[PDB]
Amino acid sequence: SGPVPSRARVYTDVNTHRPREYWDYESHVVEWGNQDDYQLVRKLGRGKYSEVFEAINITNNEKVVVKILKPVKKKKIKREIKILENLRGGPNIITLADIVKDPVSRTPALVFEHVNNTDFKQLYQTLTDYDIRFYMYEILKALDYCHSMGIMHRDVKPHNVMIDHEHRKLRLIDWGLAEFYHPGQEYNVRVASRYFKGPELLVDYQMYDYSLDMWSLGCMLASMIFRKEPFFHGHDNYDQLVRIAKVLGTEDLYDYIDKYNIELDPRFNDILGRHSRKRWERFVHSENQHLVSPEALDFLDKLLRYDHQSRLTAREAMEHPYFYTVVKD
Ligand SMILES: O=C(O)[C@@H]1O[C@@H](O[C@H]2[C@H](O)[C@@H](NS(=O)(=O)O)[C@@H](O[C@H]3[C@H](O)[C@@H](OS(=O)(=O)O)[C@H](O[C@H]4[C@H](O)[C@@H](NS(=O)(=O)O)[C@@H](O[C@H]5[C@H](O)[C@@H](OS(=O)(=O)O)[C@H](O)O[C@H]5C(=O)O)O[C@@H]4COS(=O)(=O)O)O[C@H]3C(=O)O)O[C@@H]2COS(=O)(=O)O)[C@H](OS(=O)(=O)O)[C@@H](O)[C@@H]1O
Ligand SMILES: O=C(O)c1cccnc1
Repeated sequence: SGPVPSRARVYTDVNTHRPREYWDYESHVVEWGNQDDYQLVRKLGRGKYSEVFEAINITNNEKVVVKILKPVKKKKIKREIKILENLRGGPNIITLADIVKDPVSRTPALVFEHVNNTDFKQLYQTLTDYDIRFYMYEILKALDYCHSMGIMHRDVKPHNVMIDHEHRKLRLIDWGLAEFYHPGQEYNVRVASRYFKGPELLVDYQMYDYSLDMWSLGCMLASMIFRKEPFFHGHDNYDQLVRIAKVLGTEDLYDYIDKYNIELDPRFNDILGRHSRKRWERFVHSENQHLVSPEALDFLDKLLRYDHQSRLTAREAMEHPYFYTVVKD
């Protein structure tokens, strides 16, 4: 009767072995810093849930970024704080330096280590082959770390990667959609940005895991090596699945639906069509061919798979031959 369950194949039980305090973010007691330490310099942007400012720590003259959380569903604030505290110090994870109560909004303001207000979307269509491999490896360090800590990011996309290209440093940011992975839990499918949403989300399969982030990463990789922004260019969440099926084929999609006993939304019957998988060479052309190698195509092929259980994990991805040419350390 209805969809059958799924588990992560790695890091399945990390939260079950933790003290309740690790993952029970609703019970977390925020420790507050001194709002007087920070002076706002200029507004950088405004999300659905926050406003972000360049700021200065007056106590040491060091630049920081301040993210003032909007009203929001209040539970989501403690979730982001606890995740950021749990991950602090991990490889390529943005560092939460402080949490203060903003005097004007009267809401929490997260103070982050300074990063150059340059996100990966500004650079990722201009990198050399070597730099694509280098920065993909850096992103994978962050994803394996958070997955190993029981956390899925759920919003991997170029705007959530901050890059200091002069210093060859990268940080994975915006943990406001991240969640703790609990085996057998059903999650909200209204996560990730349209072009980066995994098939599990698009077919309304709720028992997903860390492997969602590996699909999103694959969408970023495909966009970079093929110079196609985005790779899967859906006009809405339904057409998004059709765009995927035009590349990966409908037979493997129906096999995925069949395996997890998913009831596909009947609105797909008139739009999905019948498609065969395309060989990845179809996307290679004179402008992108210097970014494509057998290793890049084999790696991408193992990320962009309908069945979330079949995708490479972050650690398996770091083992791939695509990264043999990247200098380690
Ligand atoms: O100039 C640019 O830089 C732009 O870059 C790319 O767009 C990025 C946005 O700039 C960025 N905005 S943010 O202010 O920095 O955060 C961010 O967009 C996300 C925002 O939340 C929002 O974008 S907005 O322009 O600020 O309005 C938009 O949110 C969508 C949700 O994704 C969508 N969720 S769903 O799962 O598809 O259903 C839905 O939310 C509705 C839903 O019912 C409920 O939300 S929930 O959280 O899923 O539960 C809730 O009820 O709210 C609903 C709602 O608000 O409508 O729709 C909203 C609204 O979207 S829309 O109607 O304006 O289309 O998209 C978010 C997102 O992550 O996409 O990030 C994007 C992407 O960054 S990137 O992938 O790195 O590029 C764009 O460039 S490109 O994508 O064309 O290549 C472009 O907009 C621009 O070029
Ligand atoms: O995590 C965030 O939302 C963030 C972190 C650093 C810079 N800007 C945003």
